[PDB]
Amino acid sequence: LSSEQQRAFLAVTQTPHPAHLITGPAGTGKTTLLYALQEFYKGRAVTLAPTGTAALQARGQTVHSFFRFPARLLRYRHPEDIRPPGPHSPLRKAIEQMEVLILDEVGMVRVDLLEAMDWALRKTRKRLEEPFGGVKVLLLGDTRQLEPVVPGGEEALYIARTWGGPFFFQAHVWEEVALRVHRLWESQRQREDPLFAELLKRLRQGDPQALETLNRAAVRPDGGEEPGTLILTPRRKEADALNLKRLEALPGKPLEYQAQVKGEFAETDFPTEAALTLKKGAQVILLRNDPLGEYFNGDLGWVEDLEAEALAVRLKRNGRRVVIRPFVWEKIVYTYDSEREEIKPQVVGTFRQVPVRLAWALTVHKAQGLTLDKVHLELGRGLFAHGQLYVALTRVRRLQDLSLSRPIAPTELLWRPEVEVFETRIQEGIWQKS
DNA sequence: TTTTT
Ligand SMILES: Nc1ncnc2c1ncn2[C@@H]1O[C@H](COP(=O)(O)OP(=O)(O)O)[C@@H](O)[C@H]1O
Ligand SMILES: [Mg+2]
Repeated sequence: LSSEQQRAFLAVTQTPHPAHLITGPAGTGKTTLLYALQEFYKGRAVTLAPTGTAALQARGQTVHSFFRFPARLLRYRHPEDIRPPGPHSPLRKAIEQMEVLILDEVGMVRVDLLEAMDWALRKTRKRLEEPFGGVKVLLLGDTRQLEPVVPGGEEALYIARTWGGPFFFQAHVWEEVALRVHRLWESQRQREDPLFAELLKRLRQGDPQALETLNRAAVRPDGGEEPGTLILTPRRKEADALNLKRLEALPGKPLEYQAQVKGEFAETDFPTEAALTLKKGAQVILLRNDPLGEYFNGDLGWVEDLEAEALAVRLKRNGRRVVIRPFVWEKIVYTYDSEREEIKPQVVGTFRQVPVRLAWALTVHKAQGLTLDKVHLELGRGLFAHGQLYVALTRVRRLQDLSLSRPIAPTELLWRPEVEVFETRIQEGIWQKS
């Protein structure tokens, strides 16, 4: 509906050039424009996103769940990690007929995921000569929002010598196709609070005086119990503690879903709580996709019935009831063996638990992309990722709806240099690799 | 530290 939305819709549908990017600050309407691209490209297009919450918000699915990529480092063009589907599988028949791939929240898309989408699309359509196999890809997202996640294994050494960085614009595909950049400026999520919107405009460039304005405006440590509030917190275990304190305020019998952890599985890598106490009405979020498709990762809901090795959840999207059973997680580490310059994956331990965690309080990574009614930001040991603070402050429409526990220190205004070179070289309208 | 199955 917006002008820059309508002009970005046209610049993307009216030209047959693949590799477009529609970027802009948070709440400018990228994902809403995607809903319009979906109506334009009905049935011709698949909508993907890197995260489960962002995928549901965009009315699509995660990139891994579509291509069936393993949840590990997708080595460059490596047939052990990236594998094309079967000769007459229904996945194959979807890649072949499709012509548009809409990829939302492109900023959280790690370079190895994008480079795997390229190769996977080349091999299945057997156009190994053409980027993305001839699919017209439409990227949407923001690079000043959260960076892609890199675990401290040899994966970070593999990424740093094959791409030199984890961001999607460091993928080697951009040396074969130029990326066309369309920009949105005027904010729509915060169209009601213009000064909140422009406070957030100067915060995304890191204006320090625009931050002391924030610390005296929106600090209400008591902000965590006004009903209708969603608590954002950086670290997962911090969210566990806040979740349980709200959980003890419900008049139901609790169930303790003890996890069967095994092998060398660290506690810091725990997807959900190990003990995971849950009551008959708790607000949960689902962490794994249903092999039958009635629920997905990132699905918010509330418990209705819970039992020994299963429980039922009312999903908030469709208002329907699902029953979840314990999925099994597994930890992958990358070992340098043999004394050859090739690393190889290994599984060192499993974590069998019900794919559920409480969601009175959520991480910030699972909040990116969402429009929330009311948010309280509880800073634990602090901010550790790039764009993590900007994401937590932009989920609301009015400042009135945002709450801080402590005043932010400029200490927490992280920033990557790879992003500034990108944001500077796309001022021309194009990105082809340096 | 955080995501993805
Ligand atoms: N043209 C528009 N008119 C009215 N509201 C809009 C418009 N575009 C977006 N919005 C609203 O702004 C909110 C944020 O939009 P969203 O698509 O999330 O932007 P982004 O994906 O860039 O964060 C949504 O709740 C939506 O209703
Ligand atoms: Mg969005």
